[PDB]
Amino acid sequence: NATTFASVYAWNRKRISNCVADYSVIYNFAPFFAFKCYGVSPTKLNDLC
Amino acid sequence: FTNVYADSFVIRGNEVSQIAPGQTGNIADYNYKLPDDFTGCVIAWNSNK
Amino acid sequence: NDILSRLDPPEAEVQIDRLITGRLQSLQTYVTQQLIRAAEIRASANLAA
Repeated sequence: NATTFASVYAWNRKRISNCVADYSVIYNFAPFFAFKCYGVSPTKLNDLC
Repeated sequence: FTNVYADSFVIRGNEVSQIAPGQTGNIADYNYKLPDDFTGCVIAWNSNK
Repeated sequence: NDILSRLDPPEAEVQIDRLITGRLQSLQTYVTQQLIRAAEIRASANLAA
């Protein structure tokens, strides 16, 4: 949640340093449309580093 | 066959594809869960009128 | 173990079973070679007797 982001031609590829986060911060947005994920199933993106 | 179970309900058009197994949607959330084998079938039609 | 923490139980059975087959074929190649190697050992033991 921020101001109006850039278009697809400009990528804000962000390096996230050492920190501690969970899915509660992600969960703040109900209008999630594309919830499809690969690699790890979305029910277990917690308690693994 | 052995025994058939028919279940009828009313959902929206964007929720029709959410009845597919092995995925999560508005219907495949905590509202409804369905077994991954699914020997049965899903048939849906318009009821606009 | 990490595969179990990685993916859902419907999917990745296609990754489990190929690893099952590749290991049981290794067992098959091992015990076939063992039954081969026991044959001349038995013949040599009979000759020694």
